[PDB]
Amino acid sequence: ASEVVSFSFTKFNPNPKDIILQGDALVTSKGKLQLTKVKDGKPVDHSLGRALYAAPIHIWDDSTDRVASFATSFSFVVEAPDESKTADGIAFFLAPPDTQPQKDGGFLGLFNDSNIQTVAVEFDTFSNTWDPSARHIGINVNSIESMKYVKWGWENGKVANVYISYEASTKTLTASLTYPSNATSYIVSANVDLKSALPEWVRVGFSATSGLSRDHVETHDVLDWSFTSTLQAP
Amino acid sequence: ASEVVSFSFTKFNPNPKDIILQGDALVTSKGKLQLTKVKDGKPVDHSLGRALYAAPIHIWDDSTDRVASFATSFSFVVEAPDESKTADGIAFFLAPPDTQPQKDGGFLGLFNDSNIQTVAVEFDTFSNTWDPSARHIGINVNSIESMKYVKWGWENGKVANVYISYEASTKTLTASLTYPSNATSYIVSANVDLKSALPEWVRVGFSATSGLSRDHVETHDVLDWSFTSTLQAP
Amino acid sequence: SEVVSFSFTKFNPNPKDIILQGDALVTSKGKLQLTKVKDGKPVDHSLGRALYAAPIHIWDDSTDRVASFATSFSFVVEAPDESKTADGIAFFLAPPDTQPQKDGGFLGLFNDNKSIQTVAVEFDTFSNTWDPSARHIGINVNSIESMKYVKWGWENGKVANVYISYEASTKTLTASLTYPSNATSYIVSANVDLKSALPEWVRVGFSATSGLSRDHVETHDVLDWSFTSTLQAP
Amino acid sequence: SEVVSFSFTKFNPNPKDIILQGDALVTSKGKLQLTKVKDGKPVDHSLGRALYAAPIHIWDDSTDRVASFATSFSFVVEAPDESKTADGIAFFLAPPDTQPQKDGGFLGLFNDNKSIQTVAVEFDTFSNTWDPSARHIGINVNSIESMKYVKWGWENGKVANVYISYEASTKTLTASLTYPSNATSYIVSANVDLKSALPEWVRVGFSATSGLSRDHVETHDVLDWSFTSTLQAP
Ligand SMILES: [Ca+2]
Ligand SMILES: [Ca+2]
Ligand SMILES: [Ca+2]
Ligand SMILES: [Ca+2]
Ligand SMILES: [Mn+2]
Ligand SMILES: [Mn+2]
Ligand SMILES: [Mn+2]
Ligand SMILES: [Mn+2]
Repeated sequence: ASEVVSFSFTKFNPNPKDIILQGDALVTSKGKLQLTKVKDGKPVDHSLGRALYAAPIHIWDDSTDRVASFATSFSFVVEAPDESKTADGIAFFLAPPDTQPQKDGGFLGLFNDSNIQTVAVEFDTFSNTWDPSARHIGINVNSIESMKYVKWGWENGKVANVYISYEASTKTLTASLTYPSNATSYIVSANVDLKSALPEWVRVGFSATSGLSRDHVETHDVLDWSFTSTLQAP
Repeated sequence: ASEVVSFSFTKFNPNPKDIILQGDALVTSKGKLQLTKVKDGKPVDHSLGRALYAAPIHIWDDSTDRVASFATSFSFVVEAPDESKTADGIAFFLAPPDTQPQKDGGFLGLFNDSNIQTVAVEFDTFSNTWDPSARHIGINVNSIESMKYVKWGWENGKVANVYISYEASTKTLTASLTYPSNATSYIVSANVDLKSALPEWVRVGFSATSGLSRDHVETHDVLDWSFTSTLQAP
Repeated sequence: SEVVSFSFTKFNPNPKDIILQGDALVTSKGKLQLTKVKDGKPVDHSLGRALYAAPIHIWDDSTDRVASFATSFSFVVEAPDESKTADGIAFFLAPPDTQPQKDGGFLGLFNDNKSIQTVAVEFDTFSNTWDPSARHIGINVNSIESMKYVKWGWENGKVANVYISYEASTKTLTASLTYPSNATSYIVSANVDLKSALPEWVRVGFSATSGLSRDHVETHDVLDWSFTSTLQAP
Repeated sequence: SEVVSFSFTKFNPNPKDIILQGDALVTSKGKLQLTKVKDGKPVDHSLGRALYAAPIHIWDDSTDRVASFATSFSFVVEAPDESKTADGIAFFLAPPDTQPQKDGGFLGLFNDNKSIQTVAVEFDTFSNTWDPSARHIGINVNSIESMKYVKWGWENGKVANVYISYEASTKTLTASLTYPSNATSYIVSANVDLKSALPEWVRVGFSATSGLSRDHVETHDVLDWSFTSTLQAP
């Protein structure tokens, strides 16, 4: 049996009824998903915002031994008043349908220091204790510490085009980022067992936090988004 | 700007988290959407069940003057112990996202005698006072009385393949039904202004009722379903 | 699994992915003008066909796969005299090296002792000896005589929206025509075994002819076209 | 708007929608074997290419449209001697009447004084005079010398998953390669103006060559392939 879901937005409607907005997240009158707070054109500290697609996604099925393959593309911008003081980052993620925002700052709204099923591809702009020294793209499986990462030449206020795919038959999760402005790209892949990492139905979407001090502030804006998932026989 | 949503199920999972089940509706362990009650292999009277896709669908936008085109296919079966005593019918419909079940029997769970924004394509098995004498396929715009209908040679317990499309630029809503078992088909079309009939965001899905007397009973089972909607510039 | 899909909202003049035959041409406004027009008028004795450049794999013996496909297109037949129409337009599948066959009533598809492999849906505007009395939408399997038909109320000069689908698992071919100006619709279906009518690979497209008398002339214009075929395990 | 999409999970032997050139063939197991193997061994001096039968409309001057496209495929290069590999495999776009050009290091794509229109992503296994020192994934615009490249750690006999996309609005061509056995990935991007490198219509596909010495031999097998292109108003 086959179950396929697809969606695509070239720009978000300012009152998006098929997106669950959490924390500080909102859609601007020009159709930008602004995950973290912006006040008089400036990003604010201690901000956390997430946004999930309304329909839960069937990513595996015990009854029938199927596991989903999926892919997603999106464009985002992280713009910082000071390039030397960037925090904390933006992620694409999958979590249980009732998922709520979790700790702020370096925990990216995804994880906490207290409990969590979430798989995430993170675009981390600040080196915490569990991080490598550089900014990086990471693949995260039920932990804020990445299972694998690649160093990331972040370009302030430039559009980044991301493509993420999961191939169920090989358990391979791949994440790429490209800046058309200078045609530079980064990629990372990992072997991930979605089936032991997540429940059978998840919601998908984005999460981002700005830094916990006034001077570590940046935007996390998502400009568009496509997603497709197929759950079918092995 | 463009917003596109697609989904497709070749069979429903018995605990479908992306389907809102209402009234008596359930999914059988073999993956049939059984809208109305079945007890020891027999359909029960006074049953009403509906099922909606979890994500609201953006069908028009005042801000930008877009109106969606959409299409849907599904297969259904209506099986009656007595061919001379069939009631009441099954429909595909669009309604506001918070839509709840409405009156039973000939009102098909869609409309009532008390208030309703709903557009529906109905497969009516019993001739009420607002109906033509024969069983029929109808196009319904905010009323249980159809705006147009075609006579319908219902085939007891046979699979019916339906295709419904809405072409926004011509405001044309078309509904077809085909029985592969005897290669017989029916079609009806109508001019419909989705924009004045419905709010900007709707949910879509199915509704069905069995008759209000013990002897007017039939099943309303949906076997599979695909849906696609595109909201883009004129 | 092999899937092919293509979609044109209008045609490019000199389209390299369409094989044009006989008189067919694409106009500067992007219409596929299958039969000749000069000054402003359709001309007699014209025949034109257009096929998509890629062959389509419609069945595969080595794996017992049989394709399901769907096509949609919109066409116009304009006649200077309503009572003197000929001969019609058809969508068809034939072997990839298919060449134009008889003009006039044979629609460029067939011939009275050749054995021709071609499956077509015809929109016949002139009642030949082998035709029913009125204008008709017919399903034809390797013959100009239709295996099933439905009476067609042709609308002069008006856009017709056509949808054709073939469900492999039931061998059901369905053809529908809707005039959006009028919200008037017609449908016909037949059990057709593609496997025995046609080779494994076919070329799909259109064919039309104008009458063989100077007075029985009409245009046969295609305005858009989308096609999808899937060859998968049953 | 013109969209074309095709997808093969394996190849049919004698595929009528693929133009095979030089030594290319499809095996009974459904592999696209671009270079010759006899007994069990890859043979020297082999060249094979395969193109999809339909030309693809990649730009249109008359409307200032430029296509965005994406392709994914998985390939294997197996060598009996790890230290003696040549020459490589490439995905490419060229004019529709494209014919095989030089063997060996020219990959069947190029030639040292012809002016050849061909855009390619190459997976080069042998360092010629114009190449960097190591095995490399290169972007090539009408020359065998790559405009940009990234070092490629080839894995002998292992399945590589490739994704290539071209974003028209930024003229960004990106190419990624992932080994799912290893979860190891590589990416390279370049600004490429398709409009000036290539004609309006192209044929897409693959080309590969084995070394010109008897000792520098390897296979070049393609296992699947999906392609989508959209030509739309900017
Ligand atoms: Ca961090
Ligand atoms: Ca009724
Ligand atoms: Ca005729
Ligand atoms: Ca080389
Ligand atoms: Mn990190
Ligand atoms: Mn009714
Ligand atoms: Mn006829
Ligand atoms: Mn090279």
